[PDB]
Amino acid sequence: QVQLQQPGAELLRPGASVKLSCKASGYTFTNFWMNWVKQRPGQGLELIGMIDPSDSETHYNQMFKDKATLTVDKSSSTAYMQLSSLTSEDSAVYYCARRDYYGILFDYWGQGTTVTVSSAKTTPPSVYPLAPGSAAQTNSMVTLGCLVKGYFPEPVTVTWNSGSLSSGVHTFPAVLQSDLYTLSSSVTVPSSTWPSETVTCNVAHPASSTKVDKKIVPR
Amino acid sequence: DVLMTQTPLSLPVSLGDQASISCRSSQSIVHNNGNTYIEWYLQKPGQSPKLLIYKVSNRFSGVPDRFSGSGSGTDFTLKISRVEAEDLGVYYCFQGSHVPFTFGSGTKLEIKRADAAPTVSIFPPSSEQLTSGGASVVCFLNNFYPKDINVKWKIDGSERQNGVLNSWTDQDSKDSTYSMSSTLTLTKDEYERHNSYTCEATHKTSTSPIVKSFNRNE
Amino acid sequence: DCLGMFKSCDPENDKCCKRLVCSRSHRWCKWKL
Repeated sequence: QVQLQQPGAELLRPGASVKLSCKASGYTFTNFWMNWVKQRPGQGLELIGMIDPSDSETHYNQMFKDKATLTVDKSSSTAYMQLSSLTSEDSAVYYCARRDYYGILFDYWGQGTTVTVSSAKTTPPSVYPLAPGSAAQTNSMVTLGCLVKGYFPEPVTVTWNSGSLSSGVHTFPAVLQSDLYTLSSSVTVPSSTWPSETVTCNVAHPASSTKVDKKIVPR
Repeated sequence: DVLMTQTPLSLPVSLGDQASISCRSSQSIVHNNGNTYIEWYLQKPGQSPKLLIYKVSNRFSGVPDRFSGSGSGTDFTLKISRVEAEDLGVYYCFQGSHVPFTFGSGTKLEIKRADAAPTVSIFPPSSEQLTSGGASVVCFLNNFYPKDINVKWKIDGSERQNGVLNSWTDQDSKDSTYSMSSTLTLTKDEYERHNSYTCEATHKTSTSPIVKSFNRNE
Repeated sequence: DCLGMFKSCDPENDKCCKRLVCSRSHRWCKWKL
């Protein structure tokens, strides 16, 4: 299967440099063009440049000509994109993408590396189970929640019942305040199913190598 | 480099209706070899882009008749007929004729649907948070339409302006609704100075707000 | 007649002469590596 493997996320300090990796597998690496794309939050895709891994022929988009450097390592089938003198303007998702054999479309993408440029300290989350208030109104459905507070950097992943509960879930985008993120997640299940069947919030914060499970316990 | 402009920047469309997106280039996209390398990509939140159309009008494998690409020279159009809920996302044109290749600015397709009132749920601070000295009160305002909404906190009948953080979900790919979470954070000491906590949701669906409230120590 | 060096070509229907290949970046005939 054609696959391009990128790390999920990296936290870098302002003024540092970063060399992003895109590890190719399942095809002849030197026979397809590799492309790098930047995307700032809520903004468009910007092509950074492309490189032919066979001979390292490169073409840069004008905005990135002095800023980005594309290289390949043939021995590991890896494409690299180096950025220097990082600022908050460089915080973005960076994708690698393969051009098809004939040069007429992009056929396969990496999952993107989210770069955060910040001086803030890595901090684990506090996870709080949210059970309904005593004498909350009884309906056909009940809403439960999870509050994930005081962590840095993004991301956290939240699941319910290890992924088994997904259709009635709203996990809200994290909001940054005083260099800590907070997010919440709600799940809505039939009232007849709770608390008789357990509901558990599963939170993972890879940057602090933390996982927490909290069963929602009635008040 | 070649500029690729899209119009409109965002596009609300009802289910079953047609969406039309325009892509204009600063220079003809006809290549010296006579081919025109225009592509259309769709990106959903948190995902990499996926190809819809290449060489102006060629549909990629599995892409139905209803996604149609057309145009020539400097002016191209993507038409999506019979729009479905799952079609929401950002559509990008792209030119692969002239090095360096360039993406269009993007057009966000949004779904229009019937108005819906929020389902509102309020949560007192967890005992675990209070043990650590903090007190967050959480309000969820779920599955409403349209996106515009006002949330107001009241403490013992008085509006509370400070210490609130709000967050909004992207439009739902299945039911085309929006949700919002509002979190009021106090110190435990401040939390214990008051009794009644209220979340009030004001939304075009009703002239009266939806009010959820609890009393501390019930 | 086959296409010589730096002549416009189509990578999908590559008519470049022997030992040449249609560039994907430029779509002209270049030396096959």
